[PDB]
Amino acid sequence: MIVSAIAANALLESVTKFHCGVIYDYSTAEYVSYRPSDFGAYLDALEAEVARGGLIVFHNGHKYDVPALTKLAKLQLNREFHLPRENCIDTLVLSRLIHSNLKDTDMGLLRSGKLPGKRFGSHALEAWGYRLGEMKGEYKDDFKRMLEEQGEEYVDGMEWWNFNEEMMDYNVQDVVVTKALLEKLLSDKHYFPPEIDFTDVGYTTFWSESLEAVDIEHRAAWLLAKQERNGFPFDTKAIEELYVELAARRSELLRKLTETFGSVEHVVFNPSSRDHIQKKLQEAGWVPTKYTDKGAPVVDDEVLEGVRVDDPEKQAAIDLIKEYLMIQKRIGQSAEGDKAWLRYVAEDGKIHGSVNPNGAVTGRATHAFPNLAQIPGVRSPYGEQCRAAFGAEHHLDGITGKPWVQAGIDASGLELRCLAHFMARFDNGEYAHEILNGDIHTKNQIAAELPTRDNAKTFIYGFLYGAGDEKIGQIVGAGKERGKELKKKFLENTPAIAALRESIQQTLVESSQWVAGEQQVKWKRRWIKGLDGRKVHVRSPHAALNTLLQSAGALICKLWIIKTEEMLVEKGLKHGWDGDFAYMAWVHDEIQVGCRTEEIAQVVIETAQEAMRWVGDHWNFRCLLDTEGKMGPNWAICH
Amino acid sequence: LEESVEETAEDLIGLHNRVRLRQSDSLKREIIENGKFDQWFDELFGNDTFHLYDSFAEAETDRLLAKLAY
Repeated sequence: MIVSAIAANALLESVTKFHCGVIYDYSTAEYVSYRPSDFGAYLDALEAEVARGGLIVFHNGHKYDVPALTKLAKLQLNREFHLPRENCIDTLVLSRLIHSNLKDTDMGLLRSGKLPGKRFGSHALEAWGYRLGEMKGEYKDDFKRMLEEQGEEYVDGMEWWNFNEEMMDYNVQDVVVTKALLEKLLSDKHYFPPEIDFTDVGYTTFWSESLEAVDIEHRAAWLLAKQERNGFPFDTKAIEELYVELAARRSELLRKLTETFGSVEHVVFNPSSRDHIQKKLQEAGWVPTKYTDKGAPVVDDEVLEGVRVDDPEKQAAIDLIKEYLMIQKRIGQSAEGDKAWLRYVAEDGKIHGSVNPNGAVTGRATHAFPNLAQIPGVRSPYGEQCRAAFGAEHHLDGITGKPWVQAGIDASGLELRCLAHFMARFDNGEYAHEILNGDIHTKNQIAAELPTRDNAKTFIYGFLYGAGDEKIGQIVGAGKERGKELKKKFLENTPAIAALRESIQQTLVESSQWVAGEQQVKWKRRWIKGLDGRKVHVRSPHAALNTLLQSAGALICKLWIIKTEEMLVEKGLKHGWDGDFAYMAWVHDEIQVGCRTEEIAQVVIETAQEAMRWVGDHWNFRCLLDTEGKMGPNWAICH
Repeated sequence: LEESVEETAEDLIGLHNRVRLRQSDSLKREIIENGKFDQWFDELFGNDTFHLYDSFAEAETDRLLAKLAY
């Protein structure tokens, strides 16, 4: 096993030259420094560890270093350099896996003055250097301040434009923290058994003697990084053709929304910022019902629908304000935002939405710049146009010239089937078969005694995730009276659910106690074992069920999207826009895959189902898992 | 006679390590391909004491006693 870290000129988008890199070998126990002319020998040293069957240690390498060394080897040395997924490890991913609960713990470390406040939550190398006491100095701050005082300002990352002997030394600095962070993660025996020294083993042994989550996470981070580089094809013109129709609607409404009113001070107010609707409704005679913790009256979509005033003009204007705020939201996400979609469209015509894998307590990843996991759906206004802008048809084939086709496959009722799995231990697969028998929402309706099946649908998820008795009662238009009795009745007709909280409470935990209206829910065990065996720190026993199921559901999907692509590669298909298919977006339980021909998409749909059954078989799931696929051009059709 | 030599060994292997390598199906594929199979195997049969019969193709009486005597 070898440990390394590199230095380039810029980020993955416009990286052109390799500066330096250091490789510490655990067999030689000595560092090796490389320089911009030693780039060729650097690639050889990594291949040697691949030839021996060892491992290559990078921090943020699965997302940056390894694909950059793939990109840099093509334009500088004109050689193909690709590190296999099996013999490369990313400490950054392990950090997000092993120590998802650390800050948290860092509160005392933050109070200590040992850990910078700007690195409060970062799994980055610099954030870890102070934690290990190996930070002798940061190259990010020792350059910026030198730009102010020693002449000539700067804008965004210029400390990498060219090599310097201080960079060569801070490249070493990045390596020794990477080594020490690796050993800090290998010393956690919940994932890495003590009987095996993972610092001196082959790649075949490393994955197998480690916890299953360790293997998945490196497969997951590698896969999702490909999706980011795959990107989501984007019809720029279409969103532009909407900003015109919305800004005109905003401008025409803005003109009309100054026709009803009517305002050391001046006056110009328009529908935005809490001092707007609050200032006019308190002139149309509106008495606020629900307030907030700061004192200000609640002005959300809920209360606005019920705002009734004696003034017909003011009343009819409410619906005009309702439209305005919604117009700004779509505009503020697709055009008028700091993270607007139009700003992230690269030169290829695709949006490369980033994704932080299991760097999210339990399961589903986090998406940003832009958040691909909050594009308005087809059921919301103007969402049909929005979802249509994210489609494989917006990327023509680099060869045939044909518009690619999109395949949308989701996990059918993943949440309740995960629930059926943990409660099949007490009812002997009763609830699990009710899923297969169909209409589980009909049975939950009878079990909880609800008037409509839709009332059962909104009940089962809220109840499972720790909802009050008021909120449950508000489903049928009541309060905690009907709420308490609705939940207690559901528990009596579904014994297994209550018995599930026995096995969980008998795992074991502590005991709780109420003191005069304060929830003092303590606990002894604040970590649930997952399906892959990882620690899921969860929260208080007040809910926890939601975390257990969502951990189950999202970890299933992680293996699901991994096994599908492995089978697609196994079946012979090629991943990448120069191949046959490309992962575009992963949303909780659904994924969007670009496909060169409709025929390829059909195999994808079948393959996705085959992987979902293999996952269910692998972990011996007590309930049956299934998926449904939809073929089409864009996202509005595949969902 | 009613099971291949690998199946009787399979029972012996699990039996030695106080486990059942016939019901835990995820664990079967895991511990074998990881390096715990080779560990137990040398731990058990390494003394060159265990001998089995391999056929399942209906042995004859004096096509068994000959081998049993062997």
